[PDB]
Amino acid sequence: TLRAAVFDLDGVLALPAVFGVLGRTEEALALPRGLLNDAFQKGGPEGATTRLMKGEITLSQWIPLMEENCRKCSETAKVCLPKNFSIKEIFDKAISARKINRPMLQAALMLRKKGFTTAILTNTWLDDRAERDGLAQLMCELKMHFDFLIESCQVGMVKPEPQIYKFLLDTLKASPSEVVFLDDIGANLKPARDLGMVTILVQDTDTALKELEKVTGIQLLNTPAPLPTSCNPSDMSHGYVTVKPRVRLHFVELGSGPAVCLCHGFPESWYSWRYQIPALAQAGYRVLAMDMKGYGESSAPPEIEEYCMEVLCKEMVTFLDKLGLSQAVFIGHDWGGMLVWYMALFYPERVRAVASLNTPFIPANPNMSPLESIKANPVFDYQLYFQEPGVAEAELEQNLSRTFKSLFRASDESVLSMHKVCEAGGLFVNSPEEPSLSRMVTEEEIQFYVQQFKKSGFRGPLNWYRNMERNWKWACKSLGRKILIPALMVTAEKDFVLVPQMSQHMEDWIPHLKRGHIEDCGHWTQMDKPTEVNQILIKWLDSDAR
Amino acid sequence: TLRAAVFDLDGVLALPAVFGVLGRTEEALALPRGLLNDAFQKGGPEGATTRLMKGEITLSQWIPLMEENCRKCSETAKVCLPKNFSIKEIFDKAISARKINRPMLQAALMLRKKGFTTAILTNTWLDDRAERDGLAQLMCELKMHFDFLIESCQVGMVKPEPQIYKFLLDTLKASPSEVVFLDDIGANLKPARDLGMVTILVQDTDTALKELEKVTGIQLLNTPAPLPTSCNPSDMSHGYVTVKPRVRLHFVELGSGPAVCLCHGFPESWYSWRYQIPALAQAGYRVLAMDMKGYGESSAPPEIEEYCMEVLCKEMVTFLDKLGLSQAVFIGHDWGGMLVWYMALFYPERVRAVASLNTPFIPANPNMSPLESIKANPVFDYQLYFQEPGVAEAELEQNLSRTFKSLFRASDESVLSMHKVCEAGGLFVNSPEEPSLSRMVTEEEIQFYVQQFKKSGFRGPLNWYRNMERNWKWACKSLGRKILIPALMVTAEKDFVLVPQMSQHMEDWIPHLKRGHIEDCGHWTQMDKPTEVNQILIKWLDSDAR
Ligand SMILES: Cc1ccc(CNCCc2ccccc2F)s1
Ligand SMILES: Cc1ccc(CNCCc2ccccc2F)s1
Ligand SMILES: [Mg+2]
Ligand SMILES: [Mg+2]
Repeated sequence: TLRAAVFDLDGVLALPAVFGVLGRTEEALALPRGLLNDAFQKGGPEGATTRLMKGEITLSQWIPLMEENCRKCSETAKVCLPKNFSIKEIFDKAISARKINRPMLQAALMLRKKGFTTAILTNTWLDDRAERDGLAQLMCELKMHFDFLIESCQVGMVKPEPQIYKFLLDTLKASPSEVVFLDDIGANLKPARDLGMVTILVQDTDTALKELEKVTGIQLLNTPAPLPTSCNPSDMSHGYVTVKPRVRLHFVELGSGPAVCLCHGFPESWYSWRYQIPALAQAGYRVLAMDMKGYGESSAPPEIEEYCMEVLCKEMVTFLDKLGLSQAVFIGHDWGGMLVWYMALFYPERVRAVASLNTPFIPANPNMSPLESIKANPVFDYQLYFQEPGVAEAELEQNLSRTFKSLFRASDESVLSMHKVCEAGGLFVNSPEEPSLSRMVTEEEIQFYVQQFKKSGFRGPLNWYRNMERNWKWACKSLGRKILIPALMVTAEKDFVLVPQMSQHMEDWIPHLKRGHIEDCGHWTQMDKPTEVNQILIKWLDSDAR
Repeated sequence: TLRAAVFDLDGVLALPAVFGVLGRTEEALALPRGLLNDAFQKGGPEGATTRLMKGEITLSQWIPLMEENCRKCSETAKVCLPKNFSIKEIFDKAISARKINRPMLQAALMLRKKGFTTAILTNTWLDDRAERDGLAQLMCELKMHFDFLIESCQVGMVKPEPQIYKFLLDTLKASPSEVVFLDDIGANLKPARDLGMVTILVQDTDTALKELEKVTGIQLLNTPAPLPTSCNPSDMSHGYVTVKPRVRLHFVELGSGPAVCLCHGFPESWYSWRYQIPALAQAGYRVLAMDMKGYGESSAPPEIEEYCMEVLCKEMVTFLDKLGLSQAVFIGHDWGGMLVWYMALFYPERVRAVASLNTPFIPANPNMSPLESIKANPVFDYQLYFQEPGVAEAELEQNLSRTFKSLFRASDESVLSMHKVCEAGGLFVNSPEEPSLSRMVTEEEIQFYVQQFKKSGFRGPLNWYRNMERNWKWACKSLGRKILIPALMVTAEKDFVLVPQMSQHMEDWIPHLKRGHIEDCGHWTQMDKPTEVNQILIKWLDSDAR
């Protein structure tokens, strides 16, 4: 019967609360108990503070009024205020101290997932202090997870005035008995209770979730660790750059700070990075997630040599040039992995740092043809199957759903050995018509990939595999070099195609190479173990790229 | 007969040269004259330095070889090297010292403009030092202005080997007698002379330009001050963000650093900022140049209230949210001006700094209807003409060329008084069918605007003017506030619609307001006086926004 949940910000979705800094300051400075909270509330409905919350005056205009109020409250209680006593100081500090109460955010998230309409209703202020960006950042992180954010200072009303709750109900398109409202201030709860909303007085977070759990009938506490935030494609900024007459590259862009270019693998998409994109933005980076040449909304010219590494790389450089980026951090996976290593070797001036998931760097052997090298590894047999224009295209395009459902599987789920693929006659010859859905992917996510691959199919993606000789020759040019810019190699324990041991010699070529390793992780690193990927990439970025 | 010009980088397009740091170091440290230049050249065709220039080894790999060479050269001349003597030190310093020789760049630019194919041919290195971004930045700024950049370390050949000149000719698709080649090193000139190219030994820049001027027959020296770099639309990164179901915003994006959002006026385009975009990027900013709601590739819903300021502003905020930007600097002109002031007043947490060209901030008068206010100013008569849906649309759409040719004119060029526009019956009733081209705009530039306005015409742009009452009511909500974030107001001396004196009271609302003023500058600020605009905006950004 409950269908909507409404959260306050201070004391509920962010801790510690700013009222708490009034009280602790008093204590810390041994002033009359309550003195600062009296100054804060001075005048009530017609006092400075209400005008703030209603958006009549800015924070900075308020600061000297609160001064005046403290001066008067201390006069009447016959006490002095300390040398250098500063309300700007006290508030700057309070506001940077408050962080997101992670378990309250997680509960809000869970209820939204099961169908609730969620809202933040907060008494707040127009923030124009030199340090405002601090709060701008917090609000940004919170608001994306809610259906509505209602700000006292934007709508010109405040809790506990009754009109804001009517405005609230009217925003939810919900009747008061379909709504739970959590607040840490009981006076603000009263008018929600009068209209007959379920209310929760939030003292400690866990009790409130226990009450919230009871009353909604959904598990909220002790719930397993959730996934990272994923991307909704149609919420993204989509950018497009023509790097040369017949080729434009598409990317999705989120965040500010050092530019970080994500390069997906075969046969994938920018969306392969859907778990990393919000996390790395949040972590203070400008993420550009590409569709690599051949995929999605990027161009897919037909000719094979359009997909040799030399041409691919020159193109990524041109992409930086037209975006006006002198460098970026390049992070790749699978084929996008091989490319970033090559970007490091031929264009180190353009690469802030380089990282690869799964794909090791392995110099070309000048004494052995690349085709020999490939025949030397039973697990690469699929690549010889990929060579004949048309053959693999026909298999892979035949049933896109089945294709992505068969490839994107976790290590304990596979339906396709890479074994004697040529002999068998195809990559799917002995796998089902209608495979089950992997635990890694929802049905909607498979369908996005399917839709992307309707644009150009598999000729462009397959062409990446069809320049063995050209790439070998070009790579041979780099045999005298070492990679000496910052570099990270993440091995995936259960990738049976790019096995971790294939990376074992890499320190000969990259002496200060850094490492991560992910256990129980198959070939589709980013969606198999998103949390562990995010942690390893941010830690490395913050240490080596920042 | 000469059709191509080819420039070296070190000693020609960038000064001072890095060979000069070899010699001056020697002097500064009182070592044997030439000693460092001998170590540098040690081994010749098969020495460390050639392998660098050929791209066999990276800069960082070379550094300790050059060490070894200096050690050996000093041994043979029976002298010691100083305590802390450092080749990394010496080179880091050389490389940051070299800047673009502005007059050589300008000459290259001029020859490209008159039709030459231009190239940089340089002996250079794969740069992997911690400080490489320095050179990446220089190369970026230079290469955009040339048809080809040919790097010894990418093609695996070096001056003076004869094969690089053949590669050069083959890149230009030009015969040697159609080519002038400038170099500061005579040995490198020799093989160009053998093939019969015109060659210029560059010692001091001015003599070389004098020779270059003579031989090409084009003025290059003492030429008037050129325009800033403009944008080629199809070279830009184009981004798109859906801020709500029926509305997506288009912008062009260039550069990295603090995000700077440019908001054009009526009836304009992102392209109104074409002179500011490369300049501010170069100046170290992330420029986002919008098409504002109603224009170009942004959406243009029909309903008037879609263009009230409150809705426009909420939308710009949503644009930040979906891009993951907690703040941006907002810089507006004309209507984009009014908007940024309102962004400052209702969303100061999202605005790093605010600047307006021409548009003053003028609080709403709560005691006077906005229509009264408009009738009170003869020069705003055109705005009453704008009120009736359909009327102004029909005039403005009738002949787009004539429309933009009639509006975009410099102060000494006008063909349209704003005078009694309603009485006259239209904005163009007494101006020509086919106006001349303004000195401010080429024919191609008028045509871009024309093409943009074919998408949605003038209903959306005109609607901005059709919310006088709604904007007044909303603005009245902000009457108690002041703007206390950093703020710049640029007045245009000869803007006869937004006259400078209209800005005279602004310090009452914005006490720390900063100012610029541009003389002899009409309403179309950005294209009338691009250089002076760029200088005022960067100086203000570097001081107040950085
Ligand atoms: C540079 C590189 C060489 C080889 C690489 C691995 N490609 C595997 C793609 C793939 C293909 C088919 C099934 C699963 C699957 F994962 S990357
Ligand atoms: C907030 C604002 C109110 C008025 C403004 C001026 N608009 C002028 C546009 C324009 C229109 C017609 C001709 C020239 C011309 F420049 S901005
Ligand atoms: Mg509270
Ligand atoms: Mg030189």
